[PDB]
Amino acid sequence: NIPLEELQRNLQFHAFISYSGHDSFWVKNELLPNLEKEGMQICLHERNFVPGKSIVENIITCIEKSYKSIFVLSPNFVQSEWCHYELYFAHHNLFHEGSNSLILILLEPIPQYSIPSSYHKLKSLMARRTYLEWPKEKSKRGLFWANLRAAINIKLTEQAK
Repeated sequence: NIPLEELQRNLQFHAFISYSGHDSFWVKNELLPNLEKEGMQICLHERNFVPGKSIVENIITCIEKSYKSIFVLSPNFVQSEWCHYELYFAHHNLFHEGSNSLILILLEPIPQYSIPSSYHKLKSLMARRTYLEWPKEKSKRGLFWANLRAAINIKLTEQAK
């Protein structure tokens, strides 16, 4: 995968994984090992956190030090994790709509009723319909992982003009 060294900037991780503690068993047993077991460096604001910093600072710090950002979407993420971003993306611009920067993983479908109308950047991001979906068919996995590593190692888009 991407050789963090040979990269322009001095990034410390291939990706930052943002999830909800509720989805912990899957991240810890499915996502992380199928990613780390293959040489990648992931930041978890929990493991790679820093004492004496706000929650937002730890997050905004991992986004910066890692090539890509992965969001494990689910009702629990929307429920207990998305505010931080909706609030941030409000007075800041970091993840465009269509770029390569953000990877959205749809771990569990999210009913339209659990999405506070106030969550604009979330509905938007979702609108573009580009998230990877955790397959129900065990058979369709591996295809997910492939698309996932592909998503991480794909090259970032430029700044155009």
